[PDB]
Amino acid sequence: HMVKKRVLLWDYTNTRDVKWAMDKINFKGPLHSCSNWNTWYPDELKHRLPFRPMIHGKNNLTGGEWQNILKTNEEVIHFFNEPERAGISPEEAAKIWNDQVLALRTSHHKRLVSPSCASDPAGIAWIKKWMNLVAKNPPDYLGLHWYGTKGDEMIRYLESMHKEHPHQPIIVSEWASTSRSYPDVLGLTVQLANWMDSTPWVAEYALFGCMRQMADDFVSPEAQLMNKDGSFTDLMWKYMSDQPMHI
Ligand SMILES: OC[C@H]1O[C@@H](O[C@@H]2[C@@H](O)[C@H](O[C@@H]3[C@@H](O)[C@H](O)O[C@H](CO)[C@H]3O)O[C@H](CO)[C@H]2O)[C@H](O)[C@@H](O)[C@@H]1O
Ligand SMILES: OC[C@H]1O[C@@H](O[C@@H]2[C@@H](O)[C@H](O)O[C@H](CO)[C@H]2O)[C@H](O)[C@@H](O)[C@@H]1O
Repeated sequence: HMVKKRVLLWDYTNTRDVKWAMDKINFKGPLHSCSNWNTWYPDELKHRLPFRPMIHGKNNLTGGEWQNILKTNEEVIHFFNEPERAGISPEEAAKIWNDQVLALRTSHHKRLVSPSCASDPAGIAWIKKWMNLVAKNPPDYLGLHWYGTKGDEMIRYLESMHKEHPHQPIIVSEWASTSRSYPDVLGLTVQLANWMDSTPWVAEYALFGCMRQMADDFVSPEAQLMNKDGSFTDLMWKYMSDQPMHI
């Protein structure tokens, strides 16, 4: 049976500039859901996959941003994106969770993803502290990011975080190879897709790079899932079409 755990990360620049690109997505392959780092829904999706709204940061707790979260028909909602790098302490995020976000479960019966921190000591320590602070009202999923060049190290990290936090499944809300060598990008992507596909405690995983411009200097141009014209790279085709993935 077709294993369907792959998330379509749909950056708002796609919605802003190249809506039409969504209609070129393959929906008959292992794509299973969609997120866009925002509270609001990408209309061009036309409900062809479940959407996970995100409470990205403190700017998304009030006004029309919070109204989008309160009114959504979608089942799963992400909390803060890399809060350890936006000056949000574990204690401050635990308070906002109890006072405001938890109601989305107790009252609106949504499932909640923990904040997704970076795979560095600062991030590992942040999520360790926050999960302890809200242990009496834990999240439904543990949200993880991972960027690097060695697939064996991402596997060891997921296995490591699953042992440290064994009470819920893991969502990899962002991951990618940062290698500038395309064979090493393709090799890691294929390895981790197939490994996570056959690992029950990984609910879903979200490959980064489906946008026209480079996000920053950190991510690899060889790992891009969209060309500058808005067409899809061969890596994107394989991601959304092939199960198992192959090089
Ligand atoms: O700051 C730029 C960029 O950083 C991203 O986080 C990275 C981590 O992905 C990276 O992870 C390392 C792995 O690549 C490596 O294989 O293993 C080590 C541990 O042995 C990991 O730490 O670590 C660096 C810190 O040196 C982080 O910068 C963020 O997710 C991203 O948002 C940001 O753009
Ligand atoms: O096989 C998993 C690992 O793949 C590595 O890339 C390989 C390259 O080093 C080599 O040159 O080519 C093969 C395919 O011909 C690649 O698979 C990645 O660099 C690793 O991160 C990954 O774990």
